[PDB]
Amino acid sequence: VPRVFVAGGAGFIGSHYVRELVAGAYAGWQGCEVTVLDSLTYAGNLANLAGVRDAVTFVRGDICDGRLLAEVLPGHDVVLNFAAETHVDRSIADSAEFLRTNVQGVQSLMQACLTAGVPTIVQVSTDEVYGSIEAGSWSEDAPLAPNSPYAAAKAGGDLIALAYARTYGLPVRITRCGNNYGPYQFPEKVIPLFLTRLMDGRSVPLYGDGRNVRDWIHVADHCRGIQTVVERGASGEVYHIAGTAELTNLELTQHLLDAVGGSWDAVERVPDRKGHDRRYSLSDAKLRALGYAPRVPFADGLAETVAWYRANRHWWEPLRKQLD
Amino acid sequence: RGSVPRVFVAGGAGFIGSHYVRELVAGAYAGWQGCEVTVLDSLTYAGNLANLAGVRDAVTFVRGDICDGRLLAEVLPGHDVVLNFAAETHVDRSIADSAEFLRTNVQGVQSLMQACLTAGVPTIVQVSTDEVYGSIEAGSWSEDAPLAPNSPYAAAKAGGDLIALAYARTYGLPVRITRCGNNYGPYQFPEKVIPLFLTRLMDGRSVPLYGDGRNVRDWIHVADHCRGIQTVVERGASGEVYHIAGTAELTNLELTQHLLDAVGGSWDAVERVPDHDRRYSLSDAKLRALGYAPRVPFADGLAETVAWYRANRHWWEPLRKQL
Ligand SMILES: NC(=O)c1ccc[n+]([C@@H]2O[C@H](COP(=O)([O-])OP(=O)(O)OC[C@H]3O[C@@H](n4cnc5c(N)ncnc54)[C@H](O)[C@@H]3O)[C@@H](O)[C@H]2O)c1
Ligand SMILES: NC(=O)c1ccc[n+]([C@@H]2O[C@H](COP(=O)([O-])OP(=O)(O)OC[C@H]3O[C@@H](n4cnc5c(N)ncnc54)[C@H](O)[C@@H]3O)[C@@H](O)[C@H]2O)c1
Repeated sequence: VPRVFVAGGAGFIGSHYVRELVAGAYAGWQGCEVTVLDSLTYAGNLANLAGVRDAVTFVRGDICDGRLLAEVLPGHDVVLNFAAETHVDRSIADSAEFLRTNVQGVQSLMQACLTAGVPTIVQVSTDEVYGSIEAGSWSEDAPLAPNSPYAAAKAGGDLIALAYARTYGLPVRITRCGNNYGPYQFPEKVIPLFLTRLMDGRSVPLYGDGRNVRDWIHVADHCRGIQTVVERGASGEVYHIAGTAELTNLELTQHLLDAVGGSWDAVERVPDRKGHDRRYSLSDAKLRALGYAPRVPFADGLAETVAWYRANRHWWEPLRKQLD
Repeated sequence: RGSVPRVFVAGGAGFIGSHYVRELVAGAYAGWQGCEVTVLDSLTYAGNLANLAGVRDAVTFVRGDICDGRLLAEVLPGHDVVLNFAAETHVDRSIADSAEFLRTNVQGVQSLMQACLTAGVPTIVQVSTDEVYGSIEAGSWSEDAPLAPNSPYAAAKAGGDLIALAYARTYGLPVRITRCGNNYGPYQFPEKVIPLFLTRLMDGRSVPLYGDGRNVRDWIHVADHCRGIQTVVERGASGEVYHIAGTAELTNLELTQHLLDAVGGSWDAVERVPDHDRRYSLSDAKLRALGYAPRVPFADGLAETVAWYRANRHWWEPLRKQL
C-alpha cells in the first residue's frame, strides 16, 4: 500500500487531508500508511487527528530538522508539505519565524527528500505570492509580487523548491490556492474568528475600508485539488486551485453576520492592516483540465462550518481563551 | 564635522562592495565628499580586508553578520544609507550546498530590513542579480518580468528581493532593489569566470571554454554597476526594482576571444569542457530615464582588469591556493 508523509498534518488543512485520505475519500488510496510530522506550534492541534488516532503514525518534529527527516522520510511514496507559519497578522508583528519555517524549512525538507529519493513531493502554497490583480485571474505563468512578509516567505519557499526541481531533477509540484475555510480551523483566521466571537456575544473586527477582495474555497475542495496534483501532476510544475466565491471583506462580513445571526453593532472598525493587496484571484483551467472540479458552493460550506463551530465548543473554546 | 550622509555597506569587504566603498571614499560621486563609511562584513572565504587597505582612515570596519539583529540595532542608527552587498555568490557552491545561501541571501535580508525599519534608516538598497529571472534566449528583460531562477543561488537571491519588497509594501520601508548582469574588475575572487581565466593563464595553466561556448551573459564593469547603484540611491523610488545594464552581451565564445586578445594569449591554452542557463539580457529603460548610462566600454574595462591582475599576484596567489 502507498505510504504518505504529511508535514504540517496536525494543522487545519493538513489534518483535513489526512482525515479524508484515512476515510477513503480518494478512490484507489485505500488503507494507506500515513505518517504525520508536525512540530505542534500554537496552531498544531492533535485533537484534529483524534478520530484517526490509531490509523496514523505521529512524529513530533520540525521540517528544519534535517537529521530527523533523514531517519523518517525513507520508505514514503509521497511527501506533502502543509507545515508553515500561516497568519499574516503575525508575520506583520515579527516575520523571523515565517522565513525560518516557510523558506529554510522548505529547503531542509526538499534536500531531505532528494537524499531519501521520495518519488512525489507536493509543496502547498498560496495565491498571495502573486500580489494584486484588479481584473481577471492569474495563470501559473504569473509574476511573483508578494505584499506581506508571510506571502514573501511562501514565495521564497516555492522558488527554492522549483530551483531544486530544475537543478537536481527533484520531483516536486507546487500548489497555490486562495483562502480556505471549514471545520477545525484555528480561530485566529477571519471566518472562525467571527463565528467564535459572535457565538460568545463578543465583537468582531473589520479592517480598513473593507474593499479588499479575496477568493474563498472550502477545505475539502482544496484537498481534492491537491490529490489531483498528487495523482496527475508533473514534476517542476505549478498548479492553481481556485475559489468558489469571490468577495469583498465587506460582503464577507455581511455574509458572516447573516450566517450566525449577528448584528453590525458587533463589528469593530479597525484601522489599516498594511499592504498593497487589493485583490487576489487564480485561474485553475490548468488543473481542471486534469479533472479537478470544486463541489462545495460557498453558502452550503459556510452553513456547514457555522453548524460545526456551534456544535463543537469543546474544540474551540480552549483556543479562543488562549488567543484571549 | 559636515552633514554629508553616513553610509552603511554590508558586504563591503567583498568584490563589488569594496569597489563601491573605494569610489565613495575617493569622491567619485559628486556631493558625497568626506562621507563617513561603516563596513559590516563577516569575512567569509570571499571577504578580504586587503580590498580596503587604502581607505581605512575613512572606514569603520565591523566584523559581523547581517543575521545578527542585536548588532544591527546597535550599529545601524545614524546611517542615512544602507546598501546590502552581503551574500553567498558562487553558483557552483550553491549546487554543492544551498543551506548557507538561504541563510545569508534570504534570512539575512529579513534581518537587515527589520533592523533598518526599527532604526529609521531613510534610504536602503538591496543589491541583486539578473539571474533571478532564469534564461532568456529571446530578447531582453524589464523589471516586471516573472521570476524563474534555475539555481539555488538565484532562488535565494530572488527570495531576498521578495522579502525586501514586502517590507516596502507592508511598512513603507524605503528600500529599492537593483539587478545587474555579471560584474568584472579588480579585486574579484578568482573562482569567478574572468579572474579564473586570467589567473590560470598567468600561471601558464589551461583555461576552460564552456561547452559549445554558446552561453550568453550581460557583462558590466564594476564601476558602472556602482554608479548605477548610486543613481538608485540618489534618484530611485522606494518599492521599485531597477535594472542596471552593461555594454557587452557575449557568448562565452566571444568572451574567450576578448580575454585572449586582452592578455595577448593564444587559443592553444583553451580547453573545451562540458556544460547552466543559456542567456541573460537586461533592458534598463527605467534607470536610464533617471540619468544613468554605462560608461566603461568592454574592451577598455577588460584591458584595465588584466592590468590589475597582472600587477596584483600578491593579492590573488594566496586565494589561488584553494586548489
Ligand atoms: N489557511 C489558508 O487559507 C491557506 C490558503 C492557501 C494556502 N495555505 C497553505 O496551506 C498550508 C497549511 O495551511 P493551514 O491553514 O492548515 O495552517 P495552520 O496554521 O492551521 O497549521 C500549520 C501547521 O504547520 C505546523 N508547523 C508550523 N511550523 C512547522 C515546522 N517548522 N515544522 C513542522 N511543523 C510546523 C504547525 O504546528 C501546524 O500544525 C500552509 O503551507 C499555508 O501556507 C493556507
Ligand atoms: N559578482 C557578480 O557578478 C554579481 C552580479 C550581480 C549581482 N551581484 C550581487 O552583488 C552582491 C555582492 O557581490 P560580490 O561579487 O561582491 O560577492 P563577494 O563574494 O565578492 O562578497 C560577498 C561579501 O559578503 C560577505 N558576507 C557573506 N555573508 C555575509 C553575512 N551573512 N553577513 C555579513 N557579510 C557577509 C562576504 O564576507 C563578502 O565580503 C551580492 O549580493 C551578489 O549577489 C553580484
